[PDB]
Amino acid sequence: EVVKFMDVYQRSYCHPIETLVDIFQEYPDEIEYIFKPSCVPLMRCGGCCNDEGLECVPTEESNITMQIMRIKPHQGQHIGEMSFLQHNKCECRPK
Amino acid sequence: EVVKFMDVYQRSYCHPIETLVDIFQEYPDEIEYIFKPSCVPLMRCGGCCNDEGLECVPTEESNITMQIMRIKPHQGQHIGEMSFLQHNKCECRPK
Ligand SMILES: *[C@@H]1O[C@H](CO[C@@H]2O[C@@H](C)[C@@H](O)[C@@H](O)[C@@H]2O)[C@@H](O[C@@H]2O[C@H](CO)[C@@H](O[C@@H]3O[C@H](CO[C@H]4O[C@H](CO)[C@@H](O)[C@H](O)[C@@H]4O)[C@@H](O)[C@H](O[C@H]4O[C@H](CO)[C@@H](O)[C@H](O)[C@@H]4O)[C@@H]3O)[C@H](O)[C@H]2NC(C)=O)[C@H](O)[C@H]1NC(C)=O
Ligand SMILES: *[C@@H]1O[C@H](CO[C@@H]2O[C@@H](C)[C@@H](O)[C@@H](O)[C@@H]2O)[C@@H](O[C@@H]2O[C@H](CO)[C@@H](O[C@@H]3O[C@H](CO[C@H]4O[C@H](CO)[C@@H](O)[C@H](O)[C@@H]4O)[C@@H](O)[C@H](O[C@H]4O[C@H](CO)[C@@H](O)[C@H](O)[C@@H]4O)[C@@H]3O)[C@H](O)[C@H]2NC(C)=O)[C@H](O)[C@H]1NC(C)=O
Repeated sequence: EVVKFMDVYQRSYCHPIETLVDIFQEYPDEIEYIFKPSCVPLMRCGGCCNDEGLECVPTEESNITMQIMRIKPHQGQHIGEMSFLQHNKCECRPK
Repeated sequence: EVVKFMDVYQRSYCHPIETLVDIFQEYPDEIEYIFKPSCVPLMRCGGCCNDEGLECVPTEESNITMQIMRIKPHQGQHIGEMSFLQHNKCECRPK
């Protein structure tokens, strides 16, 4: 029934969380294509540091490549590869 | 190396995602205690519907109870149980 404190505390603490990002936020200069899916799951830092002096920030990043469908209205659809930034490691660091 | 389209498409599609929420957003009337952890992991609907006419919304919800530390500055700390709303099922429904 009840989630124990140690489990809550660990699961909430700053780390990379699977985060759903709109592709246009990552590719805001795209003006020719619609994408499917319109969002992608990326690991990005989040959670809490329990210290107003610290913020959760990435300390290691990398790209992940995904197949995404690009649609040109009434002209066709194609699968292409697009890379997105992910966070591999996060830490609570002084603001 | 490359995440295949079917995998991207399924993982991004509307469903409950573990989401880190500040406890004061859920308990905005709290004026006496600091909480540790300051945020909690809750399943909440998110992701995409790939249709401008649809939005991802919860269709079934429940509470989850977690042990959270409440701190009264310089007067002590105690573990208490606090419930949070989670989303069990999500669907893409007409806006
Ligand atoms: C993740 O992958 C990125 C490449 O991804 C591919 O290409 C993109 C466009 C998509 O198609 C994707 O689907 C592909 O898989 C890769 O990007 C590289 O990022 C670095 C920065 O981290 C860029 O170097 C810096 O460029 C800027 C200027 O940026 C503009 O101009 C360049 C052309 O020169 C373009 O290529 C850019 O995209 C922008 O249009 C410079 O200002 C900067 O110099 C300054 O910063 C460095 C420190 O980083 C200092 O040492 C310098 O002295 C300056 O202070 C860099 O030169 C690089 O251009 C970019 N490449 C490409 C092809 O876009 C990224 O690195 C990958 N990340 C990881 C973690 O692997
Ligand atoms: C999840 O758990 C909730 C209870 O959680 C516990 O209590 C809270 C405060 C924390 O301490 C937590 O850690 C505990 O574990 C449970 O909450 C219940 O929610 C329902 C609504 O879903 C409430 O009923 C509605 O009340 C409102 C008025 O709300 C205020 O007044 C009441 C006092 O009457 C308080 O109890 C509230 O908290 C607010 O201060 C009414 O307007 C409403 O009537 C209208 O809506 C219904 C349809 O829902 C119609 O049929 C009516 O005719 C009206 O149109 C309801 O009466 C209930 O008060 C609240 N209980 C408590 C103890 O707060 C929640 O239901 C749980 N969720 C699930 C999915 O299980």
